[PDB]
Amino acid sequence: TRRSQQTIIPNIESRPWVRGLSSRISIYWTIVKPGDVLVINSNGNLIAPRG
Amino acid sequence: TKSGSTYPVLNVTMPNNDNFDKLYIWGVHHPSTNQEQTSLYVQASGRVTVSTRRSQQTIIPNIESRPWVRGLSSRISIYWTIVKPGDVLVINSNGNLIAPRG
Ligand SMILES: *[C@@H]1O[C@H](CO)[C@@H](O)[C@H](O)[C@H]1NC(C)=O
Repeated sequence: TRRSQQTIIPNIESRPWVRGLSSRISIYWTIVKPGDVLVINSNGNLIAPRG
Repeated sequence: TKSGSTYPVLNVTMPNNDNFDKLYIWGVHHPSTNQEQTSLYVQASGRVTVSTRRSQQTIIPNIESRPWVRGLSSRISIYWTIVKPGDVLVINSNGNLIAPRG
């Protein structure tokens, strides 16, 4: 955003099987104030928000 | 450290079947020179990933010429990980691992 950025790099490791999977997903949150803009920049491993 | 000429990608597992929680104290070695990384851990850059079924910790070692403390320009970063009953400990490392003895 125009006030805060969050750069995340995914990790590739053999994690324990949780619910039958060795891969996970890291959820974050970002708050956009009135007037602020949301800029999502990704080249892979993105769990895009619907709204 | 390296054995002969190869440092394998260690992938061990240690389950917690005990009735109480376990605390594992493990560290990560940070060499002072680029030669110290290879003449001890072979690989160009190590990686320690001590993970559980609830939390993972991926550490990348730093190679910098730090001030001489106790006659050494290299340090070791100590970390921690709590394994609850039923949880499993998975240490995944290809170098720069200061493994816990217990
Ligand atoms: C690591 O070891 C665990 C248990 O021995 C196994 O389930 C897993 O597939 C191994 N991962 C790799 C990358 O060897």
